[PDB]
Amino acid sequence: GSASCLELALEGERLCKSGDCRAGVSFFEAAVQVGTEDLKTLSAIYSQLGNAYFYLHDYAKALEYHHHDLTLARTIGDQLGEAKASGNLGNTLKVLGNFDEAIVCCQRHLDISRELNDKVGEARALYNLGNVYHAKGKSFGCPGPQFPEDVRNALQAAVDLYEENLSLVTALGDRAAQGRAFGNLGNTHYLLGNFRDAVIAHEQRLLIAKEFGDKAAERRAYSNLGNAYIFLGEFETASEYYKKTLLLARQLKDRAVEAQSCYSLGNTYTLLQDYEKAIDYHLKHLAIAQELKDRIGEGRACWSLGNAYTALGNHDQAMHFAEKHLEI
Amino acid sequence: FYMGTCQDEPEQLDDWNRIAEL
Repeated sequence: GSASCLELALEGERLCKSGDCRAGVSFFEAAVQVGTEDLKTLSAIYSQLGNAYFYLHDYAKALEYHHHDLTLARTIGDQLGEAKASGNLGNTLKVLGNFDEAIVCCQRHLDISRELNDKVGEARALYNLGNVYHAKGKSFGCPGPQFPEDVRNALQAAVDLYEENLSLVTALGDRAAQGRAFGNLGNTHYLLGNFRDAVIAHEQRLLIAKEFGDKAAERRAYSNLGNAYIFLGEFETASEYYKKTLLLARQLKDRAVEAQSCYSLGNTYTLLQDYEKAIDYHLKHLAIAQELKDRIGEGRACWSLGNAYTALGNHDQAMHFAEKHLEI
Repeated sequence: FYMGTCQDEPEQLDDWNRIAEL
């Protein structure tokens, strides 16, 4: 009973860890169906269900399970469990766009972790809280940098939280956590218009990504670095990083990222006046969007091509893609 | 110009040993 509930839960946890959350989830549900009198165990099952559903993009279900975990942690007086549940609720509320409540929940995680002198919990909570402010500021209007004071206020609060997180994970020797904070700090600086600061942080993220052999993180960092250099007016440097993202996108067989690399390269070459290089990268993007059935990107390819040919002289091909742009 | 999704850090879950540590 209590024993086989635990046995099912362990198997659920094994499966999620190995990348099979679909299968692990239903072992968690079976565990709940069998049930147990150990409320610490039951709480942890609910939390792992919330985590599994979050990773499966069922945020509504994730929220409900974290809420049960939180409440149960309170009934038994488990402060550590209460703090972790509050952190998980906050991360979920953030994805759902409940930024105000996300802040409260993540602050609770932080406050309890400090009350208990749990430094690992404290660092996580600072990262999470930074993420909420980051997402909040990022949610305004047009994406990218430039509008309402609250945008800047939220992003600046995220910078302060990431900097404090980074200070703490350095003292803990947590390299992976440093990479994560550097990454998010860099994008936070980017959105604030602090482009030189974005570059410094993304370079650190890059270094740590290479250290772990984390190819996805490496790709992100190059892409983010390219973006920052575009806004610095250093277009040659951007093409370099955009090219490095392109290499890894191909090596990792990630077609969508492969397509975007080509489009941003086409635009960097447009800003560098090399219109022939622009066309080449645009048609490789156009083809890839036709492959992935992405109609929105397919439209952008046509419009960009028309503009480049116009600065070259080719009036005939400029009209050809304009008629293809109207169709989509 | 359009640059795609900003490429933020994916969400991080370091807690798949909880039940096993209980």
